[PDB]
Amino acid sequence: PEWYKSAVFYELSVRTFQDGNGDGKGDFPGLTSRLDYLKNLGVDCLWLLPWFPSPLRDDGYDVADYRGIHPDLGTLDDFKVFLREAHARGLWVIGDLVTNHTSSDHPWFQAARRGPTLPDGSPNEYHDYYVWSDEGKEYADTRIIFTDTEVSNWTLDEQAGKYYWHRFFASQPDLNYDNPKVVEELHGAARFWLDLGLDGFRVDAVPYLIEREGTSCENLPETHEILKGFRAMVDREYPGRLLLAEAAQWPEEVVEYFGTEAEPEFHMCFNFPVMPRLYMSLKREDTSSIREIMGRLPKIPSFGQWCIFLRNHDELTLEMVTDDERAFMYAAYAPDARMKINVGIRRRLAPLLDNDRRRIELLNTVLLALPGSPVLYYGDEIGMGDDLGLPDRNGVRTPMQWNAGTSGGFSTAQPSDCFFPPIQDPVYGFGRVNVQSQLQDPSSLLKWTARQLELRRAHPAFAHGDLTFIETGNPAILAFTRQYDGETLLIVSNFAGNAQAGLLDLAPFVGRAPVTLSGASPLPVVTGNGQYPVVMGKYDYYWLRLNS
Amino acid sequence: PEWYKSAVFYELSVRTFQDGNGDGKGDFPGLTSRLDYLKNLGVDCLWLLPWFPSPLRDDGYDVADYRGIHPDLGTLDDFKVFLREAHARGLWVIGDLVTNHTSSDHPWFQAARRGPTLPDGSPNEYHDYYVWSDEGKEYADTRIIFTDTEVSNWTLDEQAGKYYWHRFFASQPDLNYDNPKVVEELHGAARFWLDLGLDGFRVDAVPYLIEREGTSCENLPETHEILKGFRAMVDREYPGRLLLAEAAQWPEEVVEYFGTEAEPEFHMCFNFPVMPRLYMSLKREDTSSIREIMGRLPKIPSFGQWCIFLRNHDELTLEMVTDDERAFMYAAYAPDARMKINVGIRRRLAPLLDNDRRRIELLNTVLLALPGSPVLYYGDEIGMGDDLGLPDRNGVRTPMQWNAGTSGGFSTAQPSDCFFPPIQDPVYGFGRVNVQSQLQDPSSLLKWTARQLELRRAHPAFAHGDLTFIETGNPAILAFTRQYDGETLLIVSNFAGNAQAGLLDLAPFVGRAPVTLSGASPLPVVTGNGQYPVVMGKYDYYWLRLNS
Ligand SMILES: [Ca+2]
Ligand SMILES: [Ca+2]
Ligand SMILES: [Mg+2]
Ligand SMILES: [Mg+2]
Repeated sequence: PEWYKSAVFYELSVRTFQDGNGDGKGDFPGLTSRLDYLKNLGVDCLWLLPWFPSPLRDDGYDVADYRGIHPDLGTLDDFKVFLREAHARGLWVIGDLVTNHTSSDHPWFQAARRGPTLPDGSPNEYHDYYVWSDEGKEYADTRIIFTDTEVSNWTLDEQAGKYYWHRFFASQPDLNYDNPKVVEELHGAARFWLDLGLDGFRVDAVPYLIEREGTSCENLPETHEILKGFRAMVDREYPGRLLLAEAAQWPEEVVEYFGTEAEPEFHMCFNFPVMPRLYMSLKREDTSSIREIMGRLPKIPSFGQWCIFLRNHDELTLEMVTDDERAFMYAAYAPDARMKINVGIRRRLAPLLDNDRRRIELLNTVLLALPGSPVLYYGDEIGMGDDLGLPDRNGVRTPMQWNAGTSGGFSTAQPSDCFFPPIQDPVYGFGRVNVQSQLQDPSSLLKWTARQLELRRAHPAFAHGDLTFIETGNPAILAFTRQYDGETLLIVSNFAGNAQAGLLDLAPFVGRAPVTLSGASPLPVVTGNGQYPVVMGKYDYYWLRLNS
Repeated sequence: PEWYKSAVFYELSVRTFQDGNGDGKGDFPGLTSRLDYLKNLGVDCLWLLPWFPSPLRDDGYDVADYRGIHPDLGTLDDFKVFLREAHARGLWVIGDLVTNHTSSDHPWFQAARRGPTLPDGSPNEYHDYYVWSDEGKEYADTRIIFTDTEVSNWTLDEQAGKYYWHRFFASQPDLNYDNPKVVEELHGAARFWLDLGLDGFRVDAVPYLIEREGTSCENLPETHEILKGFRAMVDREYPGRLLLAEAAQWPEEVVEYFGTEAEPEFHMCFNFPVMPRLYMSLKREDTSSIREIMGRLPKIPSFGQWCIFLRNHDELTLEMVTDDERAFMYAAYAPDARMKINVGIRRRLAPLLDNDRRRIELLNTVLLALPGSPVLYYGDEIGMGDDLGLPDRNGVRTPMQWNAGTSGGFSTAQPSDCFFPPIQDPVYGFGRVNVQSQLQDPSSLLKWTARQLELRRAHPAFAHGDLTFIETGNPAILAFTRQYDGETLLIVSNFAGNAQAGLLDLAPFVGRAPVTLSGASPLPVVTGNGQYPVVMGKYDYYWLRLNS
């Protein structure tokens, strides 16, 4: 199978991982100096947030130059050294390709805003790189994504005297994919990095490329067409590289981003649909929403693999759940107003779960056991918290906590000189939560996570198996099998905070002998009608093999 | 009904708990400021280590004055205010009555060593307070308790020109209980504290009062007779006060220390027999030793209550297990030979259990679920570590860790000026393990402990019920009922580190449903032959009641 199917991904922000030069900003030399940590954790692929020059109004997702390294992060040479060192350790690396929009500081937009013709009457070739309007009335009733900042998807530019489209901040003007030149520019950006040996891209905001009058301006066939263009380019010119889509949409919309066997699109898509139902099922002590949303996911192509995740650098998005699920989620996971942003919840995993290690482990087990390749958000493996005093979504992007020394080991500069301040509170601060402590503590979360990955790695059915949900007679207990190449796994998870009984329907496995993956402790052989009783402790996870 | 049967005890050392004035030494005004913490935790009775003037060669168990407060700890006025403040909050307080021996700095012994006659020719009345010998040849083949330090139970006093007896350090000369004045002096010392309102005593080293030639000089009938005299004195003069015995002896010798209905002795005795079997069963993944040692304990009198404990200010003693068991325990729990002392292991609870919170909870639940009144060792409720850099047993006696401030909040004195240095290592240090963190952390060990005590408190069967072991079909799974006043609890505990299947013998409860004590979730009703299948995750504890 393709490499990305067997990978474990790790998401990090270079500016926030390791400062290698004392200026309070993370950088590539710093990242390079920490690759053994990632190697030894059990990670195979690093996904780096945007590393491009940018005034950072959306933390680098406002790109000013696609073919450069932001000066905070070092130089292109540093980037090539990093990539060489990552590759030498068996780490693949993917970048973040921001296709839908650029910074307003990008030279193209600086050019475009002069208007349709240059001062001397000549056509301004860059004007058409962006999406302009006389009165900002096209595409009405299309949704606003950054609901807490933007009141419209059109903003008046003072210099051009016309409106320009933007699905995100006003400082992120949308690119005009009806202009063939724009398409070519982004194929070119992609080539630049793939020519350096980058293993692929996470592609940002894929559903919003094309706008059409009388549509939602999301998931349009025309957008898919373009994305297939990217795939074909990579298949012809860079065989084996990964395209991974950020498509935060309903199940049936998301699965379209894989394309077809005849017309391939992405290799991978994040499982956005399952992610909120994990947190919901935990609070409701009822896992039906997980089965229901997985059941709405169509079959994907041969080459396709889901990318499973718990959290990421953004808020926990609630955009694609119902109004009642959303309200439930806010009540359960955002009791203070400042915890919410833009139709979502800007908190880290450990805080979301009351720092309850039994729950954190539970959800990580499900992360690793569902069909796909999992992605860890940096620092969740040590139980980092958040800083909701920081604006926007920056409170989940505080510096990695390496040790208890100056600024959590992130930098030799003092905390208050760090790009974002390293967490110091009594619960989650680097005094208490840091890699070094957890390397010495035999029972740490760091250790637990590396061990759980090693356990996953010893059973390829987690990465490659099919999935079948098993009836349990108790909504609190989730059970499924993963089968691949002669091994059947049975995964049984209790989402309730107290002990629970179930009656598993193991009819198809009469005469099979369940044993724990860890140590092969035997459970009773399945007999009779195969209705198999279980009890589980609070937040328990049973990882089993059904010997044939 | 008697208060001590319903109490949760907490063992602490005043010198090591809270320093109020900043000299590096814990004191009474300091302890007084922390009474709300102990109350809120769910503690009812404080047992304080010896608070008496002493040169501290055995950390205060070498008493130089039975009727004062050691200057380190404040004044007798401080003690009274402390006692008033504890009672004001509905706490009980017991002290540590050191009956077997005094410090060699005690004036009695300073007098005694001058010999039978004073310089004025008069007889020396203090000489017979201690146990003298011309050649130290009596009582040979008595066990030496401090095996790592002492070569003999006799030591030649150079002034007296004679040998004196000591079961502990040579600086702890044994008192002569065949002298009736000695008995009266210790009745008087007891009176002194009981008249101030002290609620009782923990009585130190009770098996060793009387020596007799041709015996082991432990547990002799004459020693029990003396102890019965303390009980009579208390029952007549101070009804309701507690006498708790430290007798580290085999089951049938320990039970002797309760006395009988007709001839009462101690109200409570520490359950030394079960303590080492908890740890051994965890590492063996086999609980049969717990059932065997509990089964070997005779019924105790009506007024009697066991005091159950996991650890204390001493080493985990292995003196009263078999050679095979001892070798097993050393291998499992003393990987470094420095961790051994006096036929036991000088480590704290959390380190012993590899800081595994799942195991720490399991053993704590077992401690709370077995018959008796539990005693918690200060700092175990936050997961304190140990410091083997300190001599003797002092490595488990480091200052309590309140916050991440100056010396873990124990003192404004620097760590190196504290009586014992606060732990500062990366795993257990005060930056990582402290009260204030755990008060803010919704899922801390501290909160967990408070909540589990609350749960225990809501079910009087734990404090007062009978006990009946239940067949499980799996030695890893321990199961028992506790029955009292119309309620039957069912407590099931997995001592293995992976999932285990069981088949519980619940034939006596066909037609009843087990339900969780926590959150009232019912489990399937018992039916048919009452053989009840369970599965348990690693180190799970199921606290259930059996409904009608
Ligand atoms: Ca667009
Ligand atoms: Ca004696
Ligand atoms: Mg830097
Ligand atoms: Mg002091």
